Amino acid sequence: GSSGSSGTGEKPYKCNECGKAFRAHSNLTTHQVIHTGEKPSGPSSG
Ligand SMILES: [Zn+2]
Repeated sequence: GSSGSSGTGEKPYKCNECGKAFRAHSNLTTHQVIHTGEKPSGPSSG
């Protein structure tokens, strides 16, 4: 049998909208584009 695995946090960014995983932050934000909400700035206005 085998044993031994180190858990590192190299990919702290993980898009929880489509199912992806990046390394840097700039990459995530640039990908968040497609996942743009509807008028985020301000209240719900509903
Ligand atoms: Zn995504």
